Amino acid sequence: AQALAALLAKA
Amino acid sequence: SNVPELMLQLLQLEPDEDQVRARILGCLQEPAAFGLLCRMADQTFISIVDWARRCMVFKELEVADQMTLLQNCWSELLVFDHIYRQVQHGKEGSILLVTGQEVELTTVATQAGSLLHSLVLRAQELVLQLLALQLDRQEFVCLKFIILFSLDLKFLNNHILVKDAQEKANAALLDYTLCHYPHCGDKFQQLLLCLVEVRALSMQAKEYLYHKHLGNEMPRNNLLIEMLQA
Repeated sequence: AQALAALLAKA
Repeated sequence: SNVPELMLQLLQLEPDEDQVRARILGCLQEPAAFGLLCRMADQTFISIVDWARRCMVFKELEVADQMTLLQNCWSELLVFDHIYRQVQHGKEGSILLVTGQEVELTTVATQAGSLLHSLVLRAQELVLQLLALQLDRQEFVCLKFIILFSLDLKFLNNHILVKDAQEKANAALLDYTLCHYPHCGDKFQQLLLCLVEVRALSMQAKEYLYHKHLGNEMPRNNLLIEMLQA
């Protein structure tokens, strides 16, 4: 996902 | 009295409500009311996740599994969040929002449409139900966990690790329940019923957003809509 893949642990 | 470990830990993993209101309320500043609420929801959803990230066995999992878990229970967590806030709000005349606001049921009775109106009343029936059962934070907290890991094992990569998380939670609730709530009625099984109810609302709530979507009403970068599509 976006908000989950990118937003989950990317930051 | 003696409280299960999983419940104690999980109780430390919970954030400050004021911090939430602070976090959510500040993120807002950057029709009119509708858009705000959508954003408020999205925000409570992100906060619901940092709760997941900081969670116990959930963090030790692979990213491939984390995604799928949340993709499966995002809606129930939200609805349940909205639900428990009412358990602490106590009132029957209005609903309490994550911000701090209050909306009378007369207001939504006249303003909201058939569906939302509907959904909101259904949600309140579940709030009276959970109030009768005398739902506390220990169970409340334990219950969220349980909702997170309530998925078929045939959908995850890390098989065994989850099956342990599930049985852990159910036994923890049964314990705390038969132990601290020795009154008549099987709260463990009774609460589990309230959860299948939540899962029914969740779907209706997903049908509402989807309605909004089709009608092109939702905000553009809306997270919820991003979850609805998968």
